[PDB]
Amino acid sequence: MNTINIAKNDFSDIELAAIPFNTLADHYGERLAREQLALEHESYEMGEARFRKMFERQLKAGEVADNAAAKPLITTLLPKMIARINDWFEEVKAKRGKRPTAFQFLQEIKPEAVAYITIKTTLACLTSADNTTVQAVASAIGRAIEDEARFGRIRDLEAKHFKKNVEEQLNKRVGHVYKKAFMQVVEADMLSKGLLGGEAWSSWHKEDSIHVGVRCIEMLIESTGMVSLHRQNAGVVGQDSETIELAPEYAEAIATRAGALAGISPMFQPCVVPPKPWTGITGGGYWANGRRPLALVRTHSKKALMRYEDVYMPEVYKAINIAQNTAWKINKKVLAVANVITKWKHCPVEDIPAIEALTAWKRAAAAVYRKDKARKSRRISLEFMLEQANKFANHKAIWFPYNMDWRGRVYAVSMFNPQGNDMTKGLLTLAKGKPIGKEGYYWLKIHGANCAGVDKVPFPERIKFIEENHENIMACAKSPLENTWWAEQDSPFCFLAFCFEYAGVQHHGLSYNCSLPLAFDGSCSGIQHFSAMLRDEVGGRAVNLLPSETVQDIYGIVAKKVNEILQADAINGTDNEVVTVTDENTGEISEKVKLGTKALAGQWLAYGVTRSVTKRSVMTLAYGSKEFGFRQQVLEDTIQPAIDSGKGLMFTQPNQAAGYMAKLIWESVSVTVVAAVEAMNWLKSAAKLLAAEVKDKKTGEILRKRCAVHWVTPDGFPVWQEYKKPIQTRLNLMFLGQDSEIDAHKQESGIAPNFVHSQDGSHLRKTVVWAHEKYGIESFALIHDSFGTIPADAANLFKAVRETMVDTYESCDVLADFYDQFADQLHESQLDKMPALPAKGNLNLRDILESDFAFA
DNA sequence: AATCGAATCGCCGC
RNA sequence: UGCGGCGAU
DNA sequence: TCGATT
Ligand SMILES: O=P(O)(O)OP(=O)(O)OP(=O)(O)OC[C@H]1O[C@@H](n2cnc3c(-c4cccs4)ccnc32)[C@H](O)[C@@H]1O
Ligand SMILES: [Mg+2]
Repeated sequence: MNTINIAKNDFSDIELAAIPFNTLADHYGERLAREQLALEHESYEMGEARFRKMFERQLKAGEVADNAAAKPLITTLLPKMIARINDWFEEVKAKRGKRPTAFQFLQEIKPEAVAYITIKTTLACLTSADNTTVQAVASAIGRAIEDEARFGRIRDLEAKHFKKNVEEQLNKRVGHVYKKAFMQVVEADMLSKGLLGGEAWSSWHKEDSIHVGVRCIEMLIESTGMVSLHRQNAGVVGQDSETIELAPEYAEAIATRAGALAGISPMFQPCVVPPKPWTGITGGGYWANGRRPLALVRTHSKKALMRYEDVYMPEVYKAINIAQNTAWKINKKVLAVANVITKWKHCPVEDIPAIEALTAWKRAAAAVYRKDKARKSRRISLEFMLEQANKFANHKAIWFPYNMDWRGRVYAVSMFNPQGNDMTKGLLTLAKGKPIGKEGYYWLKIHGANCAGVDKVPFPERIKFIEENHENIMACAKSPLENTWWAEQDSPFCFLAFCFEYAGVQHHGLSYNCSLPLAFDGSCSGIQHFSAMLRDEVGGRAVNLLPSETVQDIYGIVAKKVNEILQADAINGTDNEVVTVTDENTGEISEKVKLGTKALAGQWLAYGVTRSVTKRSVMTLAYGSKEFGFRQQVLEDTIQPAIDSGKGLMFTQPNQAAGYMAKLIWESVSVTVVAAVEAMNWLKSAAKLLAAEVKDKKTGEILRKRCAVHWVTPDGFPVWQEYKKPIQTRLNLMFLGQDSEIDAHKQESGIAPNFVHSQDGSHLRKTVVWAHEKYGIESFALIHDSFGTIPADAANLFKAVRETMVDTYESCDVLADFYDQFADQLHESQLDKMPALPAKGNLNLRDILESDFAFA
């Protein structure tokens, strides 16, 4: 209940410690040392305040058991509670005579749930309610017990399949009362169908709700010493009451843990000196010896991190330190614009003045509810980014530490960082610029065209777009508030940043010093990498790996292929037929028309199929999506928005149209990018064979335990895949739910997306070192697929990102290297089942050097 | 037989 | 952890 | 749709 302040004797260490001060004062001076270490002192200070504010509000709301400081307390006490409730059940059954009142109520709820609801509600009542009476907390236990018994029978009983239809809207409800009002209208709806056996709940009375709680409190006192019984004015019939007090030893446990956790989570701020170079696993980035040291790899387990101690990966270490050394500064010009517009609009860009009815009304209401929370969540992120940009505005330069995820993608550590949204990217620019020159001016206009959404057109048409709109750009630069043209663009704040740089070149000529980050973003890198490994000519051209006519739109190509089979099916497709299907719950066979492919093609041609229908399906292919996943997508992306808007009259049966759409998209994407589909199948089959435990059926004994998946990337960064699952988990309807084996399903669902994400991270890192050593590039803007630098270095980074990818896949067969990692661990019975390596195609990688639109 | 499930990271909230 | 929402890729 | 889990 009362937590020590860490800052008084412990946060003072990081400012006074001589070794962190000296090692950083040696590099950059004593005065910057006191500023940087005070900034990190503030970083832990605001983080401590975040934990205390959350804990105080959780204490008031009764959600203290949901806080992480109470969690290890719950883990130890609660096995004792389930055994004590299970032992008392057998005691009463052995005893003759009438049962206690609480006995019949207790059996309706699962034994481990009885354990939970008592502890949390006793914690909730002892930390917030100000009433320590036994009677008041027993009724709170029993009322929450009657909740899980009455509405948990929907989840447990013959509605479990139907509960899978009501669970997500229950999860979308925020607050226990809102989750309650939804469960009441659900329960009445199901009773109208006889789904609960027609048995309506008889509400427990107030005397019954106390008896379940009283038996539950004293059963916690028998099992655990958490909670202690006291009597006041005993022997007086008018004033005899019993109170309940939380045990002091358990109070100090959560208080020490809450204090320990508060010093462990700091709010990461940018660095006013260049960040600490990484020499090992830990201690990089920020300079102080803090309570939470930065890890080079963000891992879930410490053991997965300590696997990185011995690996010699010098090129990985060099690339992270080069990215850290990139000097950034706040764009003051766009900050002046952003500081005034956000006062007037909740979102600066959202609203600019410019020239089944039962179910559809619920869906419209759910959109307004989702839009309302989306608005408040979007705004609070904006106010933090603006206050960070205002805080570091006056500094001549700021820096961002970098580390990596377990796949090797590199991320900035500060909460305000250049891998953020458009406004945050707009507020940030590089600090060390050079005179722009003719070539830099060319790429500055190309970057300006990309910010406007003119990325689908060749480079000369991008230049002509800028020069045609020359007067609009200078009008926006001179007065951004008077001309809202820049805000109507695809990347508005980043476009406004281009406008200021474009105006300065017009004012100061080609000698103008420009430090804007000019971003080159790969089109679809997962397919781009996959087509490079297996030499896919057709797939590579679709993702602009080949020098092409125009920019190749893979979404348009798939939509074009879809429209080919659509027109073929409208002529020679199947006719409609009548099929019989039954709901399992209703148990009644009904006859409905199954539309043939000729009718479904006519529906889709009437709607008009463009790249928008095929867009989301192509992106999710690298994440493992297939035909079934596309059906949900095209229903919610295209069919349902059409239906609500007055269109969708062609989609008489929307699920049959969506499934037909999903089949056509999958047939189109599989023949467009064949190496992508083939490679993710081969990786999935590999993780399949390793993640199985191989037992002979007769002996029932393992011949090969469950095996993780490990590969090393061309950079030299090792990566293991170690998806593990807990054995037991427990979930309540109105209350929050709270070694181990390998999750075989997660190993396959993740192997292909993580392998290709590990491939782009190496390519990003190898690009960074190649651009820094072969060319003179010192400033890098990196977002996974995006490569940014100053305009004077833009042409060289254009070459370096191509040169690294050609040099990588000409030197390494990463799939063959992947095979040599796991071939020894394969069981002998699994060897015949393994698919062979996919066949290499006729693609020449040297054409990537001549490809304009790969960008990567 | 019956059933189940169709990428990573960060912030905020419960 | 889980769930809700936001953002990045 | 589609094979793997349970
Ligand atoms: O609209 P078009 O311009 O015509 O076509 P696209 O340029 O291809 O798409 P767009 O919407 O404009 O945003 C593209 C820009 O944001 C990045 N980006 C946006 N969304 C994603 C996603 C997914 C979102 C939902 C499921 S997965 C996954 C990886 N990267 C993404 C892109 O990496 C690019 O940088
Ligand atoms: Mg776009």
